[PDB]
Amino acid sequence: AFDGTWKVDRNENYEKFMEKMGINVVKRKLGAHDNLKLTITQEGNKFTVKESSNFRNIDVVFELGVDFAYSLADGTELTGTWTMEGNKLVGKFKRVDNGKELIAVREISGNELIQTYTYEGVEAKRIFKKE
Ligand SMILES: CCCCCCCCCCCCCC(=O)O
Repeated sequence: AFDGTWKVDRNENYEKFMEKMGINVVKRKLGAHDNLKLTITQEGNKFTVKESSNFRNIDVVFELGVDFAYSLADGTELTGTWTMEGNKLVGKFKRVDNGKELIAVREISGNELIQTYTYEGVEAKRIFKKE
């Protein structure tokens, strides 16, 4: 499953995606080399994601199908839910400032974790390798 420690390996169109979100040139360069690592653990229907990066270290806890709030490193607030679809986790979120939709998907491909995002017509991916 998703269980395990994952470390980012490569990105696809991440800087353009961050530009759309409103992130400055400098912060995009730092964002793209954030050394993000995720430690995922499950307990029933609830997941615990320990996010660790050059920017911060925090725990994210969520129950499938129940909305929760999550903030980006820069303070941008989102609210949404994750649900299990087939073998994938599909996340439906909204920016609380502008009300715009942001979708995220987590899926396993071989031994890699692929995280895809879409926002205002732009797609980006972050691919992680298992530790
Ligand atoms: C510099 C800003 C990068 C923005 C990337 C989009 C973040 C959306 C991901 C949603 C994650 C929710 C918490 C989780 O399940 O780990």
